[PDB]
Amino acid sequence: SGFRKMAFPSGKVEGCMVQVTCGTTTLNGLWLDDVVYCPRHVINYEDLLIRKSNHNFLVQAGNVQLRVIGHSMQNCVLKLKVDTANPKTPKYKFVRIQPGQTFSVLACYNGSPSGVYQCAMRPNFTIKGSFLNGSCGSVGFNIDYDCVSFCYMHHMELPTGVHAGTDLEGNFYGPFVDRQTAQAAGTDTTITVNVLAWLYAAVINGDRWFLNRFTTTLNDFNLVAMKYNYEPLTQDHVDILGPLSAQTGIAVLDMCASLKELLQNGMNGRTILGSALLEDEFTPFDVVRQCSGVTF
Amino acid sequence: SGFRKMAFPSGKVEGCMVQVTCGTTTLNGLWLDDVVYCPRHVICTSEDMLNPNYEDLLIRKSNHNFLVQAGNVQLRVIGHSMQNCVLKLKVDTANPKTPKYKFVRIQPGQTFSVLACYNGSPSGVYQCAMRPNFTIKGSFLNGSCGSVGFNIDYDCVSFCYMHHMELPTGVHAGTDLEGNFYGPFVDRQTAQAAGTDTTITVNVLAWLYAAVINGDRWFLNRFTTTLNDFNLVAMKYNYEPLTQDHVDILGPLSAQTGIAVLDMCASLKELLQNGMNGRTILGSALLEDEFTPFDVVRQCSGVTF
Ligand SMILES: O=C(CN1C[C@@H](C(=O)Nc2cncc3ccccc23)c2cc(Cl)ccc2C1=O)NC1COC1
Ligand SMILES: [Cl-]
Repeated sequence: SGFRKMAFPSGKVEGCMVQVTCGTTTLNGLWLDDVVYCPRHVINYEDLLIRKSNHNFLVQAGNVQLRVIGHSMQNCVLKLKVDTANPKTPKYKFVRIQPGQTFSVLACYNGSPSGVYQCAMRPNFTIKGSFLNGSCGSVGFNIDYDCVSFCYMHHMELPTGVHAGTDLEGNFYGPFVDRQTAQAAGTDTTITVNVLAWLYAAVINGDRWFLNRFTTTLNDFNLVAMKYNYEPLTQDHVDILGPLSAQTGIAVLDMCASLKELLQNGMNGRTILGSALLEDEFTPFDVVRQCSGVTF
Repeated sequence: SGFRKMAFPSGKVEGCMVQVTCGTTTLNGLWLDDVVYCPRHVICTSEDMLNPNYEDLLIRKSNHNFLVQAGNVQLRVIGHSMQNCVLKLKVDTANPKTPKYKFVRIQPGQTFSVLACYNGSPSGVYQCAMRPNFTIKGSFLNGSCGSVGFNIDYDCVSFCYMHHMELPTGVHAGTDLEGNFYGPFVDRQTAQAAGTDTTITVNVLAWLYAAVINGDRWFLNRFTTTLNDFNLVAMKYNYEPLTQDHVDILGPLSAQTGIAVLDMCASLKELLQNGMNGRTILGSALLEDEFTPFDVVRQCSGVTF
């Protein structure tokens, strides 16, 4: 029993965090094999980069200074070739995630990890993280068996307190650029397939007060979802919720009628899994994984 | 900016998790130096759980009855002893991944990270608090026994909890790393229930200061309160009494924001009376009590927005 916002164990990522210094700027780097990946803003980026030499970049791994032997740029990420391969390099992949998918963040400062938390890529491509000055280069990831899938690298904070960054190939998530200019997050929406997954998790943990005898059509549900700034529910989302529907005996459109009733009426002083708001940062897979016992 | 329920990086603890098997039972163990610590109920059958005599069960065991697995390697047990509700298995190999550590017993209201494990393999990390009724609201399934709670301050891991059981309401009970339970619980399948739980007042106040630091002040008012009047009101909403120690502990946050503890206590009184009115505080519609005054100072900026 119990339902917490759970992050993946961060050990395999902690062994890759390094500190990168260029002039007066200091941020975090990801050391994988003989390459250190970090935001290019540590330094017209090609014009600034051509003026730099290898020794201008100071890389620190714990108490050891790594020697930079090369440097190149890939989109908004800087790749620093170092003399030493990381002996702690885990099995890994670089993957780009979609809005609604969740991941763990290892927040770092000066190449030292300070905390781990779980979050989701919002529909407006921002993340509601917890970052202070010096956190740039902190990374987001998932684990499949023994393989670490790196999906995010932190680059900046927007005026509303939300965060923007790139995949590990340097492509930003969202219409953002790496520079101090007028940038705002677009109007955000609720991740509908995730709220439904969390309502199934509540039923599994014995919370059924919100269930009703009714069903809805997919079109009627989406007409109500569009009114409450909820992301449209697709047939793919319904198919993905299939195993949870079979486990609890509540058809996806049956659960949509419960959510429609919660959107028009609220909770009435009641809570679901200890929350007074409808929670959208748990995917259908996170619910199955936490209510099964999958290890790494 | 931002405020999340953050756990400590779990790497130093992952390198200590092992699987302990005794007969048909399998649970998690903590391998530190040449000792593996695990719940003593690993020597029980489900039948023995009603009225177990642990000393009588333990004397019938020899070293080779305990199977310890660290990854793909089998550790050899060379000794065993009991300390309260924890079993200590002496192994022939010291853990090369042993971090700098201490065993600390925490008080209710204190927070810690939990590394949930099954078969000696870590599956997730989350942050939680020791409730006033000595239980934890964790997320644990069958096989999670022996999972541990900890804090990492500087580079030293402070082990404070080891998971032992789930109560009928779905909450969890366990011990410190010396085997002393938190709460009036026993490692018996006896009809025991968690006492009525209460809200950790000093933590809610800390979180209201964190909201002011991140630029939110809609809940403040022009009133103050006496400590006694605050406690007379808060106890009616099942809030833990606020002591002078709690007020002293909130001193640095009061100096940083310019809001006296008894003025913050007056906004809390009003929040309990009126509710939120469709508003949120740090993205929450409920008053959050699982962040200590120390956690707020650690996570939030030193400069108030
Ligand atoms: O009934 C039982 C079975 N069970 C075994 C074990 C125990 O509580 N294990 C577990 C730990 N953490 C989470 C769990 C989630 C689901 C199932 C077992 C869990 C135990 C240990 C001790 Cl020290 C005392 C009593 C018991 C005991 O009763 N417990 C719960 C109440 O609903 C299932
Ligand atoms: Cl304490």
